[PDB]
Amino acid sequence: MNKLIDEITKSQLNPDVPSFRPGDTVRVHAKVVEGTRERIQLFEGVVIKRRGAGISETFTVRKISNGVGVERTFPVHTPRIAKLEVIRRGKVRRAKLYYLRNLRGKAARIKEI
Amino acid sequence: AVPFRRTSKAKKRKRRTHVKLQLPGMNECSNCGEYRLSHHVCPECGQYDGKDV
Amino acid sequence: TKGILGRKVGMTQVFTENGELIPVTVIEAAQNVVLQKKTVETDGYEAVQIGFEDKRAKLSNKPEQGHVAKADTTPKRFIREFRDVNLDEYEIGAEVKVDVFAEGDIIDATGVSKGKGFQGVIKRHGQSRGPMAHGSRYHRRPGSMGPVAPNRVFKNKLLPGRMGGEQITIQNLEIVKVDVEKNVLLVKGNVPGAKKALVQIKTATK
Amino acid sequence: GYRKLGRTSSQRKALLRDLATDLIVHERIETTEARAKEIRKVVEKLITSGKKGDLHARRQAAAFIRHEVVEVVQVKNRPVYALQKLFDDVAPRYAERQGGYTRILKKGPRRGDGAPMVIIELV
Amino acid sequence: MIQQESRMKVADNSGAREVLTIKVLGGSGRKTANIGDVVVCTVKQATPGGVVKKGEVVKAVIVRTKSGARRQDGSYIKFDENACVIIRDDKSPRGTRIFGPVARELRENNFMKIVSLAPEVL
RNA sequence: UGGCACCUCGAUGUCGGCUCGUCGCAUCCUGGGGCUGUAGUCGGUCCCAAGGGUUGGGCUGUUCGCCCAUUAAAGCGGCACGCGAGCUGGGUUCAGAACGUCGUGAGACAGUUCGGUCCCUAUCCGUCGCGGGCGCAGGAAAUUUGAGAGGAGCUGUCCUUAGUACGAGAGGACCGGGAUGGACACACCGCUGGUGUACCAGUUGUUCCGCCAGGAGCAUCGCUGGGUAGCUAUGUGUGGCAGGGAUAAACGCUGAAAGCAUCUAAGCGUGAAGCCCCCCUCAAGAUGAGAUUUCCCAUUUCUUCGGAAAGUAAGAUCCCUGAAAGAUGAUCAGGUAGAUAGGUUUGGAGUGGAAGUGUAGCGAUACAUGGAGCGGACAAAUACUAAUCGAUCGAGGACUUAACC
Ligand SMILES: [Mg+2]
Ligand SMILES: [Mg+2]
Ligand SMILES: [Mg+2]
Ligand SMILES: [Mg+2]
Ligand SMILES: [Mg+2]
Ligand SMILES: [Mg+2]
Ligand SMILES: [Mg+2]
Ligand SMILES: [Mg+2]
Ligand SMILES: [Mg+2]
Ligand SMILES: [Mg+2]
Ligand SMILES: [Mg+2]
Ligand SMILES: [Mg+2]
Ligand SMILES: [Mg+2]
Ligand SMILES: [Mg+2]
Ligand SMILES: [Mg+2]
Ligand SMILES: [Mg+2]
Ligand SMILES: [Mg+2]
Ligand SMILES: [Mg+2]
Ligand SMILES: [Mg+2]
Ligand SMILES: [Mg+2]
Ligand SMILES: [Mg+2]
Ligand SMILES: [Mg+2]
Ligand SMILES: [Mg+2]
Ligand SMILES: [Mg+2]
Ligand SMILES: [Mg+2]
Ligand SMILES: [Mg+2]
Ligand SMILES: [Mg+2]
Ligand SMILES: [Mg+2]
Ligand SMILES: [Mg+2]
Ligand SMILES: [Mg+2]
Ligand SMILES: [Mg+2]
Ligand SMILES: [Mg+2]
Ligand SMILES: [Mg+2]
Ligand SMILES: [Mg+2]
Ligand SMILES: [Zn+2]
Repeated sequence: MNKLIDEITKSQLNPDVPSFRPGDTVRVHAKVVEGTRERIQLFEGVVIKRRGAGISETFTVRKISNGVGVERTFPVHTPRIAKLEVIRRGKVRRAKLYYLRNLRGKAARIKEI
Repeated sequence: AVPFRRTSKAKKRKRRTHVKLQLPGMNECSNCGEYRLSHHVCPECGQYDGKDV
Repeated sequence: TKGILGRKVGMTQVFTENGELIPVTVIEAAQNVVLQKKTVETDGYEAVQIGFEDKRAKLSNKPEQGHVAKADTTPKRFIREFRDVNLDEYEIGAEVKVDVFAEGDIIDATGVSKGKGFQGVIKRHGQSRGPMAHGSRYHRRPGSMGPVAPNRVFKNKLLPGRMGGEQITIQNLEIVKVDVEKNVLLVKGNVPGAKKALVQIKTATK
Repeated sequence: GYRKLGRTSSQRKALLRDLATDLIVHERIETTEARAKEIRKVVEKLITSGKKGDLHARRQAAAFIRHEVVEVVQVKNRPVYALQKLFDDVAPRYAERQGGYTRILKKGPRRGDGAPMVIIELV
Repeated sequence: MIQQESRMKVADNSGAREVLTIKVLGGSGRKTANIGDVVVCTVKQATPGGVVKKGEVVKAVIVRTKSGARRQDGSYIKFDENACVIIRDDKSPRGTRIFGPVARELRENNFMKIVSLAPEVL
């Protein structure tokens, strides 16, 4: 923690992000930049973790597609997220939900507040 | 792991040139009038910083 | 070819215009002034002497107060020299601001490494261990010291000692952002030293 | 980075609890140098907890004070314990004082092993 | 991170069902391959009647890994098992269908047919 | 492979591996060149070159070898077949037992098979780091030159030039430009991860705090789920980029000896990953002890001149608070001319919704007060506590000559 770092980096923080905590479903409108193309693809899943402070904060979203589970990590304040929505608000008793990595369907389901 | 040759007197004393011990860092208490260690409570008048403890 | 002295503050990251994310290190370089100018006909070489950070009237003795009073300004804390620099600039007593660098320049960072104490040979020189099982009794030892013939052991036989604390420079290091009014300087990468270490920034030799 | 005192984690915590309670009761004890330099912080944090004066703070402090009798008063004989003294006598003394409830005074080496002894008191 | 003696599932329609890696191509002392790298490998378990038989030495590309890759923009992707696709001398798969998601790094290595055949390219 | 029997039988430990290497050139790769049965691609042989490189496995105690899969390449040798007061003992080479064979027999076979105690606190030199003393013709504080010496010199693939030059076709370029890797090295913790025994939470048994509630001790930190600062790689940033001088092999110009010719005799020009430079680090004990800027000045007494001691100046240290440093010294930040350490008040990471009370439920339990409570090492203010008081060391600058002070 340093105050000079905070003053330098305060400009690039994103004020348009909503409030979410680990354990609820989100939808990420990530941008996919090709060589000369711009497209937006959707990634939807439950957030597993959220760590760090300041501009260097990241969160992780988990999704099961075609049987194989996929985890994709994003910086919180990246300009490559067009929009981030909070779909559900799950109920959890942990800050890191790593136990979901060893659970298949119908046992990884999360309640709703 | 065992001495090849015994050590002479000159070499023994040369090694022992650094095995002395230093002089204490003391001066005289203003109230006592005799010697005491700096930053320590003098044991004669039982005072530090001009105040008894 | 221009240079300043600086104080390493920390390390963070910034987003570029293209959206990519890069790590940067923050260096603040306030209060540094030009003190002396060495010429070929007086000293035998050309250099500029820069004093970086000022300190109290106490902690500074009479000789160095006289040296700084040969110019203006109060006594400083760090003083270094820069060679291979133009002397037509740098009027005596004039301050040097971070604006001497522009975004996209290439610099060389010099400093003193972090200190590690008495360190072994697996860590200091990156050697390899022996087996940890199969009845072995040889884990983290230096090795053999050479042939029987010389009746001695050669030089540059690497052995345990004091590891860190040496001077290190890294080259071709890019500069990202310059902010004049905060007297800071953002450099992409990392530079040798702990926090609050003196860092010497100069234009890349190559 | 605090300080290991030549003893394991469970042993170290037991030592710190003993010296902290001995300083509350007697208010003037004589120990070695590093040992006193370490108990200084825990005693001062404990006195801050007493300054708060809450029930939650009382439970926090009770999870550290050793349960021993300071002295007995004729209210009917009713002993007073160390926590009662901490929350009724020691804490109100420094209500107007923010920090630094202890001082360290140096003595000189011990005879048996040359340890540098000091005297630490709460004033 | 996959080096010699690692076993990893195959994710195509050829006869193979499990594959043990033999060598990592592309250097002298190279000891680790990741997504988009070709490896020489042998077929340990195969399905009956397939085109690729048990005990065969083939080379194949790595499609998904337990520890994935990071992009230039600072994001990461990680899967839940190691998979593989058996390829020809050129970069064309021997099978006809591909199962499961596929990393996006195959586009930059010009594995176009595999990416096209994949159900989902992440 | 042998011959001899000169040192060692009052002991010179003997095979393969492991760790660490270092030299030679009779060069495996990369660099330069001559000849070619050199059309091109791919090659062969020789000359100059030792600067860096020169794999991972199956079988065997194996060196060696055969095989699988790669690579620019998977060089040959010396150093007590380098290296056991550095490691392992699978093999050789003790005592047990068994097979084949030999012997009447005890036993034997460098035929085979199973099992079989590897001791030592480093004195001197040597090697790697760290201090004290004196020297450098006054005493000090900083900044430096560089004689010398170490470090690093590795290399692939793809695109374009161009289907161009070449060639009947088949096939298919040198030179040049761009992109991106393998192995290695240095630094660092913003990112991905590891640890994190004075951080947060769940939980089993039993004992304790008089009881409930709330907590504490022991059980590997009792176990389990996370994790701050520091330390880290498998993580990130960067490097071997472009070049200069003189040359080796070789190719030439001008040119006589020898009216021609001739690369040589006098004289010039090209020419290598090699030599000396460029790049990084150490470096004035470099007794040849160097240089620049600044500070203190010329005191008092004893002497046979020579010289001696004794208060000091600039300055430093003893002592004390420490960490960005550290085995101990040392180095750095400070000592009231104060933010050096602890405390206190605000914060941050991390954990995850404290105690008390209330409501719902017969009960386990759930909800609210409330992103609550706790919060080692991280940040900022604050003199509240400890750096109080003192003491010690430390210069008056030899002689000769020259310009001239
Ligand atoms: Mg958080
Ligand atoms: Mg310096
Ligand atoms: Mg062991
Ligand atoms: Mg010799
Ligand atoms: Mg315990
Ligand atoms: Mg004879
Ligand atoms: Mg003998
Ligand atoms: Mg040769
Ligand atoms: Mg040739
Ligand atoms: Mg070589
Ligand atoms: Mg096997
Ligand atoms: Mg040998
Ligand atoms: Mg021999
Ligand atoms: Mg020999
Ligand atoms: Mg030996
Ligand atoms: Mg030993
Ligand atoms: Mg018989
Ligand atoms: Mg046995
Ligand atoms: Mg010295
Ligand atoms: Mg030199
Ligand atoms: Mg063709
Ligand atoms: Mg980290
Ligand atoms: Mg109870
Ligand atoms: Mg008990
Ligand atoms: Mg744990
Ligand atoms: Mg268990
Ligand atoms: Mg070069
Ligand atoms: Mg030349
Ligand atoms: Mg000098
Ligand atoms: Mg600190
Ligand atoms: Mg000081
Ligand atoms: Mg403080
Ligand atoms: Mg609650
Ligand atoms: Mg009820
Ligand atoms: Zn006294």
